[PDB]
Amino acid sequence: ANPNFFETNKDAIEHNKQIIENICEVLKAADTLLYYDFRFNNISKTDAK
Amino acid sequence: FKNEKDRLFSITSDMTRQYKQMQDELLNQVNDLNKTVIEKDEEIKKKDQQIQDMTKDYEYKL
Amino acid sequence: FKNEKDRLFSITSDMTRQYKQMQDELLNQVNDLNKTVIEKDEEIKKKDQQIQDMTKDYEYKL
Repeated sequence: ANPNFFETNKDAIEHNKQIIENICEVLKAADTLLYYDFRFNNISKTDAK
Repeated sequence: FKNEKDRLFSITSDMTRQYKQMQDELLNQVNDLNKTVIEKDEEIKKKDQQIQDMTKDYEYKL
Repeated sequence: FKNEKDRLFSITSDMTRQYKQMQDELLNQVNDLNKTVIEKDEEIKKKDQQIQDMTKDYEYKL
């Protein structure tokens, strides 16, 4: 539908991937935080996996 | 809406360029027919001239 | 969105019809030059026959 939509969409997607990677690192190193709530939020399938 | 905007904008720009180039393309048959018309009207005037000259000279002999 | 879409579709349709019309003039110029060639050949034959006939009458009178 939009062939070039991937080219320009660089900052938002890279920023979101950075956010998810930081989430992974925090959850890995989190030795105390074990209660979380993400209901009613916009969480992508790729982020879910 | 944004997706449809992108796709329709691309299609419109591409088809507009297509039309521009194609109309730039077609200029040959018109020019050839124009040259034919010009030379053949030259013939038309030449034959009118011959008609008038024949009339004049034949009338003078008359 | 609907206002922008109506304006966009109307403008694209107008441009499509306008370029189709320009192509129409481009083809009809060839058609009209062919028609001019046809009319000029008809006039060429008319004036050739006129030359022949007036020459015949003039020679008969001489």
